[PDB]
Amino acid sequence: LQKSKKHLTDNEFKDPETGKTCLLKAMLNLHDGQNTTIPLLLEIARQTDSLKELVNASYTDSYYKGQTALHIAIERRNMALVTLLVENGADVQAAAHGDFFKKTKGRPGFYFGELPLSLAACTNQLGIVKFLLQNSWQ
Amino acid sequence: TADISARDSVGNTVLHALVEVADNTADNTKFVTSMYNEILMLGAKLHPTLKLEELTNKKGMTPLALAAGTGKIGVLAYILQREIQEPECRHLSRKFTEWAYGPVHSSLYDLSCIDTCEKNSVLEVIAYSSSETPNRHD
Repeated sequence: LQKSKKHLTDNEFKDPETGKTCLLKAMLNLHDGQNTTIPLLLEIARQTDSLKELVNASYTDSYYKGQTALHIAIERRNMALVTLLVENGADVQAAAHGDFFKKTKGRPGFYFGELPLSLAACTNQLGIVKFLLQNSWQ
Repeated sequence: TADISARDSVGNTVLHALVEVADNTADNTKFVTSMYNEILMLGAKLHPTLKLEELTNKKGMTPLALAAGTGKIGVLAYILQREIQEPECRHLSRKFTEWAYGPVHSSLYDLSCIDTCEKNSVLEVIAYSSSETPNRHD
């Protein structure tokens, strides 16, 4: 890809009608606190520009809408991972109001508050919520 | 070697025999429910391509429907809530997990022969039970 322009190239490669970029999918299919691609894809994104579109890439459908990579970071317990995302220009004011994050017993979604600060709070992640408020620039 | 398919004069395999021996006590339920796992592990470890619970006896009753009919509730609780967590013994898991976000998780129980098998479904064998089947109402 570094031989190519990468701009539309990877924006077309993400899964149709779901907005699943390489970083989001890397965190759902990780294991025991690592995938070995999540640093790597961010290494690709700091040499090849447009990292800010990658970390802040959220789903497109109205059923997973707004769930950035950071929501998956908090939830899956890897407190060291979420350090890298906020460092690497990831959004923390991301609003995930799809339909899995509303109040409906059809498709029984889990409502956490539509802010990653509230996901950690509702998840028994107190060391992480403390980190969300003393984290670097953002 | 011992043939794990323990067909006898009455037709009861080892799993059948382990249903017929139960008593719905705590010491016995704690025991027999465990033993199925290792017999099932070993049946999947030493003789694959033969799931052992579909086998029947002379009267034509699976160990599932033999526990449904003979009043074995803790035995039946195991075989229905069976959740084996290890590869190459996992197809025999009866209670799967289709997802788990935070505390929420969608258990994915199988309706193999609870309803609509060619004979002796668990609901039939409980509902269409005679009168003195112990624990019938529980």
